[PDB]
Order: sequence, then structure tokens, then C-alpha cells
Amino acid sequence: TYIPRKEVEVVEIIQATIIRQNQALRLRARKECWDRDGKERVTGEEWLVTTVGAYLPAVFEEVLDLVDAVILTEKTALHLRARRNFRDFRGVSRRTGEEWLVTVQDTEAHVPDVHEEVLGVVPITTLGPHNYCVILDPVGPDGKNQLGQKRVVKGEKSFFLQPGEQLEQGIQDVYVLSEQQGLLLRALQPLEEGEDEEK
Amino acid sequence: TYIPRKEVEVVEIIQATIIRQNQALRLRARKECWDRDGKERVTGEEWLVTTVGAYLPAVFEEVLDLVDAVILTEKTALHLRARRNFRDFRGVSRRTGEEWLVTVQDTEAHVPDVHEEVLGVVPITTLGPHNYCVILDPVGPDGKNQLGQKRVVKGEKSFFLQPGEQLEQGIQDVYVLSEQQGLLLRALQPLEEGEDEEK
Amino acid sequence: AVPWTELLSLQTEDGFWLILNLNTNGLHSFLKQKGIQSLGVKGRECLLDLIATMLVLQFIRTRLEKEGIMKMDIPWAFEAIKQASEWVRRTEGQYPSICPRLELGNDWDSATKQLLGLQPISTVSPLHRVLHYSQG
Amino acid sequence: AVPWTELLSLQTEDGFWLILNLNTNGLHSFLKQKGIQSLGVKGRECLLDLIATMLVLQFIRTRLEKEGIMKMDIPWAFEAIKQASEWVRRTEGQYPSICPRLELGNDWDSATKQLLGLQPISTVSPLHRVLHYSQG
Amino acid sequence: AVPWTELLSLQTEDGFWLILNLNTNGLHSFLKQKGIQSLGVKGRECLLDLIATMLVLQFIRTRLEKEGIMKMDIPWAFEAIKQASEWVRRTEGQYPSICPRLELGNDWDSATKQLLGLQPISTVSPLHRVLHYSQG
Amino acid sequence: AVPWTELLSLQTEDGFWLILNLNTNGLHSFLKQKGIQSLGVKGRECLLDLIATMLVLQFIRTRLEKEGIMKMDIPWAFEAIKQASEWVRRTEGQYPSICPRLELGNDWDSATKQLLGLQPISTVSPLHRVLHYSQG
Repeated sequence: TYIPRKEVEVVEIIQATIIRQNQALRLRARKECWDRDGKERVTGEEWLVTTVGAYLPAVFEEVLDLVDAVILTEKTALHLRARRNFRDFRGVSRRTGEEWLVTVQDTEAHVPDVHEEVLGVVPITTLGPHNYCVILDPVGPDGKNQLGQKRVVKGEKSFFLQPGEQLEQGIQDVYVLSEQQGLLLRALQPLEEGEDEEK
Repeated sequence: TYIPRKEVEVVEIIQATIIRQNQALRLRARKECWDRDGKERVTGEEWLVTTVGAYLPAVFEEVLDLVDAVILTEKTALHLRARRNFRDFRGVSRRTGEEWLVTVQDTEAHVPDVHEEVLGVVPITTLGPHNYCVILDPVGPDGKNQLGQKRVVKGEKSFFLQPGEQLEQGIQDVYVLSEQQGLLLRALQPLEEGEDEEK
Repeated sequence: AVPWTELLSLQTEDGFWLILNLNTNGLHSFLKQKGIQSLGVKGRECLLDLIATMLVLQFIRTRLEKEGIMKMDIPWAFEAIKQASEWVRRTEGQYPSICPRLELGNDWDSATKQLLGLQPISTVSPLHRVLHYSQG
Repeated sequence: AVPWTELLSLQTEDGFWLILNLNTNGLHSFLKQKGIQSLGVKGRECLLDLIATMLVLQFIRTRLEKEGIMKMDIPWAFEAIKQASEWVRRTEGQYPSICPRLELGNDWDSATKQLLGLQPISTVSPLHRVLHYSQG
Repeated sequence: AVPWTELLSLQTEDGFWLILNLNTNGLHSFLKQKGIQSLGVKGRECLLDLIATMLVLQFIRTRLEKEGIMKMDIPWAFEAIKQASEWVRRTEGQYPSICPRLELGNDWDSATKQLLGLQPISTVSPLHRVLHYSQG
Repeated sequence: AVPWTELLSLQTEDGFWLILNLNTNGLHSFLKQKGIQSLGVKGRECLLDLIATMLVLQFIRTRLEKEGIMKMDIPWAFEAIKQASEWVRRTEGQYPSICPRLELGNDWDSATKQLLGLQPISTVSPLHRVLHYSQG
């Protein structure tokens, strides 16, 4: 209970919010302050709080909205543009506009940071033993899309189309041929195909 | 009987609930407390209580609903998505979004936890001695569905379609052939079938 | 000359229950005092539907026994009485000794006769304002 | 003789809620004092829609139980009551013990009966000016 | 019986806002004193359009909740309310704690209820001449 | 019921500005005292056209915000408002802090509200005879 005083005025009666599990709460500053972790916050700076239970705000902190983590099954991934420079939960440095993916091997659940942008959920591309596909603009060893080029993927294999990439004509099926059937086919560029011992 | 007092006020007259056998009662916290087992509970945190009889709530605990255990015959199993990280009654660690099955060899009755999600009851797939089936996306030795592949199951055999798996074209029946009957059949991939001594 | 078909017009989808001539407001404010909120939101609606179905069955049995003729299950309304009795006999086992603890009588036969209004109510009982608040 | 179809004309796109006969202004100025602004702009609209949907469900249950007949889910309006009950039972778990902390009662059954006006309101409770500011 | 189509006739090209029944002159001379000129010419028009759009949304929510039914996004006017809510939720992050510093309330729910006129205004608050200069 | 088309009949060839209801004579003799001749013959006409265009834009914004709805750029007159705002935002950078030095207010929002006449004018300010010489 509260006993009043002459020089102290009660402004309002603030009420806590309940952070359930696999959630988080976004709340900005109204003034240059510190948070409960003891980190400086400038005005307007938003951050997340990830403690489960009743969460009572502070006097300058504002509660905007509750955020719920996304569940990542083996057949889905998470496409995330960066909003500015930070380091994520895995601890790699991102830059503004940089896009990447989050998979199950990282986390089973990911709550989208205030420094990230959910662009969409990427379902897995799976190829049977009788299927192949041609990836447009594949991602090279430097992590950057190689524009203009292509890459042919064949076999019992499943993978995610990383951002930038695109399938040319969908999941395609391989040409099986009897001994009564043949293919006529032209070369676009000088090539070498040593299927057997010869070339 | 209750003798009153000047500084103590009676708020309400709460009534117990009756937990019958093969049931459980779900009740959350209204405030950071402890339960009758003596475990910390944050606000909003739900849990189950599995003592049979009249169950009188505490002052912060709330009674939401009664839950009844599911009975598992040999011809049915239980499909359960996980809601967050925990360890079940068998004592294995689950992760968010992970799905699995519960069978009779685990328990005859299972009361669905607050950290679990009943997706449905899976009836058994049984194959006669004249029946076969083709499982789409079978589960490998690592417990993960092998996407794109198939697996051919034949014989007097009964089993459960684990989550992820699917029958291709239902329960199919085997080709028995007289000596006046033959099959023409093509190879899709290079294969080896040594039915007899030769190959 | 009670409304018979008008009850079946108000028959619910599962088998639970003016046409009753009883203080609704007053009964809900009476049960609000006794602590029905502590039985869960889901639980209090189940209990109120149980008490309403027992009230309809007691009204039916009073209508029948003036001409002389859980055990109650006319041929034209036998189906609704049968499914109502089956709805009663399933959920009653969840609540043993609930009419003493809610202060309504010994059992349901003692409770519904007092709540319907054909039997006396003692001064030691707090059920005097369920028939007289409708008289005010 | 309450408006039934006129409620479904005012049915929202997701399942949330004169036709209610209640002081709207006064209830909003009552909840303004208790600190609903500190729950976030997004949060206070969700809470007000929750309380309005519980009020509509209590009005429906009062309309039904005068004829006797979260658990509430007539066949012609069963779809709207079903989707409203499913909208209630999802977002209620975000708010444990919210009716004591907002000073409205023990639980939602105690709160909506007092806010609707059929049950008494004590002097120790500040809910006396929600029915009497409409009387002035 | 408020004008509904006449609001959409005055709908702006981007999603920003008599039909409001409020002292316009007096509110502009009130905000002139508090130092809105120091936010830039571009900034003050953005802030005034923000406050006008919040006022229209509060008028809409008051119109809806009398019948009971940032989170606000009838089916026939759902598009304008959706684009207005998306215009609100984008530019609000530029201004943290702007309603205390402009002396209008705690947050926007406290501010628009006082500026609309359905909730009381204290003597310690200077918002007494926004409803009474229109009374003179 | 202000003249709308009659303004576009008086629209200039480049985008610069009774229909205004303001003392023209008196404002020109007011600005004659403050030393507008020392800005060059070419300069004073550019400044007067700037102030007239800001006055027309403030009259437009007052007309719009009574219904609620440099940043100002109805669809039928959007072209003239767009080209007028582009004419304003180009030549304003030639004159930093010109409304204090010409004794009209803090910035253009403070100046045009006082010159239009909807906001008070202090005794320490010499802008009292721009609305009262028209009253004599």
C-alpha cells in the first residue's frame, strides 16, 4: 500500500505485461536512460526483452508490441534482410541490406530481432532420384550471387534456394532413354564431356 | 467454522474440483509463486496436477480446464507436436516444432502435457501376406525424413506411418503370375536384382 | 398448458438447458457469491448447463406426475428427454456432493424442488431471496 | 426482443466485439484511469476487443438462460458464437489474473455480470459510476 | 448518424487526416505555443497529419465500440482503415514519448480521448481551453 | 464555401501567389517600414511572392484541417498545390531566419497563423495594426 506525501504526486498506475515462452517484448526509450541489463539507450532506440513472466515496464520504457519466435521445421527456413549493423545470436557481423537464411541447425525457434526483417519463409526444394533443376544466379564460395551464370543440380538431393538464386524452369525430370530412342543436341560453347573413358 | 476479525476480510469462498482417475487439471499462475510441489512458477505459466480426489486450488493458482488421458490400443498411436523445450515422461529431450509418436509400448494411457500438441490419432497400417506398400519420404536412421526418396514395404507386416511419411498409392497387392502370364517392365536407374543365384 | 414445442425450439445442440418462470438474474447473483468462479471458466458454464438441464427435467417430471404417470429416460418428446438424461448421467460423476457444498439441498431432488418453488425453504437456508427478489 | 441480426451486421472481420445498452464513454474513462496505456497501443486495443467480446458473450448467455437452455461454443447463429469463443480462448492466456488487477472482479464471470448490471456492486468497489453516470 | 462517405470524400492521397466537431483554430494556437515550429517546416506538417489521423481513428473506434464491436486494421471501409493504420504505425517510431513532451497525456489513447472530449481534463492540465474556446 | 476555382483563375505563370480577406495596403505599408527596399527591386518582388504563396498555402491547410484531413505536396487541385510547394521549397533556402528579422514570428508556421488572423498577437509585437486598420 502507498502512503501519500505533499511533494510527490502519483501520475498513473502502470500494469505489467506477461511474456510467455517463445516470445519477446519490444520496448523503446522515451529519454536517454539505462535498461534492466544496464546498457545505455538513446531516445527512440528499441530493444527486446526475453524474460518469461510478468514484465513490469520502467518509467521511460514503452511497451509497443509482443513478438513471437518462428518455429523452423526441416522443410522451412527463414529469410531475413538486415536493417543495420549488428551481430546476431550466432555471432556473425551483418551489414545493412544483407540477406541470409536461418535453418534448424541454427535454432529450432527464432524470435525476429529489431535489427532484422522477416521477408518470408522459404520452403525446401527437394529433388527425387529422377529429378534435376537449374539454379539461376548461384551463390559462389564468397557468398555472393554469381550473376548471369547457371548451375545444374541433379540427384536425390534437397536444399534451400538461398536469396538471389532462382530455379530456371522448376523441378525438371531427367531424360531416360531406351535403346530405340535418341537425342539430338547442340553445343552452345566449346565443351568437354568425358562420360566414359574417352573425351 | 470461521470467527471473523477487524483487519481480515473474506474475499470469496472457493470450491475444489474433483480430479477423477486418468485425468489431470491445468492451472496457471496469477503471480510469481510456488506450487504444492514446491517449484517456482512465473506469471502465466501453466502446469498440470495429477492427484486423484478433490483438488482445492491455491490463492494465485487458477483452474482453467480438466484434461483426460488418451487410451492407446494396439491399432492406434498419438501424434504430438512439441510446443517448446522440455523432457517428456520417457525422459527424452524435445525441441520446438519436433513431432513424434506415442505407442502402447510406452503407456496404455497418456494425458497430453501443456508442452505438447495433439495433432491426431494415427491408425495402424497393416499389410497382409498378399499386400505391399511404398512409403514416401521414409524416416532414416537419424530420425529425419529422407525427402524425395521412397521405400518399398512388403509382407505380413503392420506398422505406423511416422510423421512426414506417406503412402504413395495406398495398400497395394502383389503380382502373382501363372506360367501363362508375364510382365514387361522398364528400368529407371541402373539396378542389380539377384533373385536367383545369378545377377 | 405449458409451452411444449417452444422448449424444443430452445433445445441446445448437445443436450443441455420465461418457459421456466424463475429468477435468472437473482440465481446467477446467488451462485456468484458461493464461489463458482473458482471452478474455471469452462467449469462454471458446464455446471450452469447441468443445473439448467436438471431444472428442465424437474419441470417435466412435475408436469408428468400431476397426471400420475436420471431414471426419466409421451412418445413424441422421448428423444429429447433421453438425450438430456444421457447428458445428465455423464457429467454428474465429475461433481460428488456438489449441492451441499453450493448450499442448495441434500441432493438434486431436494435442490430442484426448492429452486422450482413447490416445496418450503427453511430460515436456516439462504434460498429465501430466489423466489422473493422476483416478488420485488 | 433484442436485436439479433443487427449484431451480426456489426460483426467484425476477425471475431471480436446501443445493442449493448451500456455506458461506453464512461467505461473508457474508467479504464483510462487504471493504466491501460502502459500495455502498449497494440495491447490496449486487443484488451478492449477482448472485454467487448466477453460482454457480447455474457449478453448472449443471459439471453439464453432466461429461457433455461469459453464453453459456449440456436443453430442459425452457432457459427459466430463458435468463432467468437475460439477468439476468446486464444488470447485469454496472454492475461492471467487481469480482472483483479484492473479492478473488475474475481474472474470474467464475476466481471461481466457486474458490468452488464444484473448483479450488485459493493461500496468497497469503484464500479458504482459505470451504471450511474449513464443515469446522469 | 455521423457522415461516413463524406469522410472518404476528404480522404487524402497518402493515408493521412466539421466531420470531426472540434476547435481547429484553438488547437493550432495551442500547439503553436508548445514549440512545434522548432521541429522543422516539414516536421510540423507530418506531426499535424499524424495527430489528425489518430483523431480520426479514435472517432472511428468510438463509433464502433458504442455498439460493442495501431491494432484497428465493417468490410466496406476496411481498406481506408487498413491504410490509415499502416500510415500510423510507420511514422510513430520517429516520435518516442511525444504526447508527454507536447503536454497531451501519457500516450495516444490518453491524448485522443481528452482531445475528443468524452473524458475529463484535470486542472493541473492546460487542455481546458480546447473545448471551451469553442464554447465562447 | 470559399472560392476554389476563382483561385486557379488567379494562378500565376510560375507557381507564385478578396479571395484572401486580408489588408493588402496595410501589409505593404508595414513591410515598407521594415526595410524591404534594401533587398533589391528584384529581391522584394521575390519575397512578396514568397509570402503570398505561403499565405495561400496556410489558407489551404486551414481549409483542409477544419475537416481533419513544404510537406503539403483533393486530387483535382493536387497539381497546383504540388507546383506551389515546389516553388516554396526552392527559394526558401535563400532566406534563413527571415521571419524574425522581418518581425513576423519564429518561423513561417508562426508567421502565417498570425497574419491570417486565427491566432493571438501579443502587445510586445507590432502586428496589431494589420487586422485593425482593416477595422477602420
